[PDB]
Amino acid sequence: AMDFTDKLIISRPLYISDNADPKCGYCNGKKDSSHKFASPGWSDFYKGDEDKVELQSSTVGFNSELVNAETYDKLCNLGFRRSGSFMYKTDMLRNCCRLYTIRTNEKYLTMSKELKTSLKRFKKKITSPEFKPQPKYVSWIDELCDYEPKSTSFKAVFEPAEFTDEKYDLYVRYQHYIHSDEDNTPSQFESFLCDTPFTDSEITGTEKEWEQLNNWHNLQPGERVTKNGPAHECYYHNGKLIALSVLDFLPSGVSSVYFIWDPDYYDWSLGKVSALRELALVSKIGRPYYYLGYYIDDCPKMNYKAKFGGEILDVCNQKYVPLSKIHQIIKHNELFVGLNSTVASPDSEILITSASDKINFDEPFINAVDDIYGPNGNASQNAITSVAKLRKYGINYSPDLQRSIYKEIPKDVYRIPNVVPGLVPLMEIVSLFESGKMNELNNNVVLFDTKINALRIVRDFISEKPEIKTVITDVIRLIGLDNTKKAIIII
Ligand SMILES: [Zn+2]
Repeated sequence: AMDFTDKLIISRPLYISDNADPKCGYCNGKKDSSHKFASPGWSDFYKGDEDKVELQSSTVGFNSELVNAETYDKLCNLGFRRSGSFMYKTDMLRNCCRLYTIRTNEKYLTMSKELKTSLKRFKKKITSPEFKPQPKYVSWIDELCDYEPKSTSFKAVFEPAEFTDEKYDLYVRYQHYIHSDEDNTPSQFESFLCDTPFTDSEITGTEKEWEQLNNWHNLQPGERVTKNGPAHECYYHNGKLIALSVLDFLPSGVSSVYFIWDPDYYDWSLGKVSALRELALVSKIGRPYYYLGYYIDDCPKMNYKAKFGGEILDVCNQKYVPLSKIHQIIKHNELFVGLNSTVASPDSEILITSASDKINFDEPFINAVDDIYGPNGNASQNAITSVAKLRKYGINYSPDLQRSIYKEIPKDVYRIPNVVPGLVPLMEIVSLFESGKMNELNNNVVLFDTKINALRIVRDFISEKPEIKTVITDVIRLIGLDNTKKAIIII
C-alpha cells in the first residue's frame, strides 16, 4: 500500500574527488593564486607556498531512481542539480571552482542593448512583412507573444523528453561545435537529456496538458498550466529541427537543463533568444523563478547567466541573496557564508535544521567564511568532537585529522568529509540524536534492502546495523531529516 508518487528513491551517496587538471571542465585545474583558494584566510595560510597545492574537483551526490517535481524543486533549492538521474553538488570548500545556484525572473531582468538586439533580430528572422504590429506593447513579453505564434517559418513545440534520432544528430553536431567530438554516444545523450527519473505522469502527461502548455503565449494574468516535470522544446525552421531546449517544470518555475542548436544558425543568437523566451514562459505561466543552473564568477561559459540577473543560494543559510549585493566579494572565486553584522562572531557552522533566526540579507551582513571554515575556524574541531560523539549511536564516521583542507604535494567513495558547506553539520547531527529527533525516521524512512531484495519500513532506526545507520545519516546530511522521511534508500 505504498504511494510511490510521494517517494524519493535513491542509491547511497557518493563523494568523488580527483585532480582538477583535467577533471574540472570549467578551469582545467588552472588558477592564479588570487583565485586559487576558498577564502582570504586560506590564501594567507599558503602565502609563498601556493605551488604546493594540487587543486581537486569534488562532488557529492546520489543516483535517483524516482523523484517527483516538488522534491526535485526542494533539491534544486538545496543546491543540487541533476545530471541525468544523478543528483549532485560540488564540495564548495574543497572544489577548485566556486559554483553557486542562481535563479532569476523578469523582475530581476534588466534588458540590455545586447538582449534587445537579439530579440529584434529574432523577430525579423521569423516575421513576415505582412505582419501588422499592435499599436503598443506593455513589454517585450507581450510583443513576443504576439509575433512568434503568427510566424509561418518558425514554430516551437513542447513535447515529452524522449529520445529521437533527429535530436541525437543535432546534439552530436552542437557538441562537436563546442568542444566535444568524443563521448557523444546515443546512450550518453539519452541518459543526460532523456530517460529522466521523474514519475510517469510527469514524463508522459496528457494530450490536453501538452496542448495547454503549447498555447502559453496566450495565457492571461492569473492563469496557470498544470505541467510539472521534464520537457523538450523543439525549435523548427521550415520544418527542420534547429534547436532543442531541455527544461524541467517545477512548482516554483522552470529549470534549464541544456540547450543545443544547429551550428549553421550561429547568426540567430539562439542562446540568448531561448533564455528570453523561457523568462517570458515563466512569467506567462505565473511561476516565480527561472533556474539557469550554476554560476561561476570567474568562468565566462557560466557567468553569462548573470546577464539575466537574479539571486544566488547561500547553502549554509539556505537562503538566496541578490547577486548584485555580493558580486564584489565573490569575484576572486571565494566562498561566501552570510552572517548578519549584528550577530555575534560564529563559533560554529550555521544551524540548518534548528533554523530559527534566519539571516536577513536586507539588513547588513558580512562574509563569515573564515570564522567558520578558515584555517583557524571552528568547523573542523567541532566536527572532530562530533565524530566521537556519534560512535555511541553506531555511526561509522572517521575524523578528518589533516591540518589543511587542500591536497599538498609531499580513496573511499562512500566517505564524505566531516565538514562540507551546505550539508547538515555533524554537530547538528549529534543534536538530532540527543534530542530524539532521529527517531522521527521510524515508521517513515524505507529501505530497499538488497539482500532480501525487498522494501521494508524502518521501525527501530537505532537497532539497524551501523552500515545502514551510517548511510541514512549521510542522506540526512545531504537532504535533511524531513525529506529523508519520504525516501526509499537502496542499500
Ligand atoms: Zn575548476
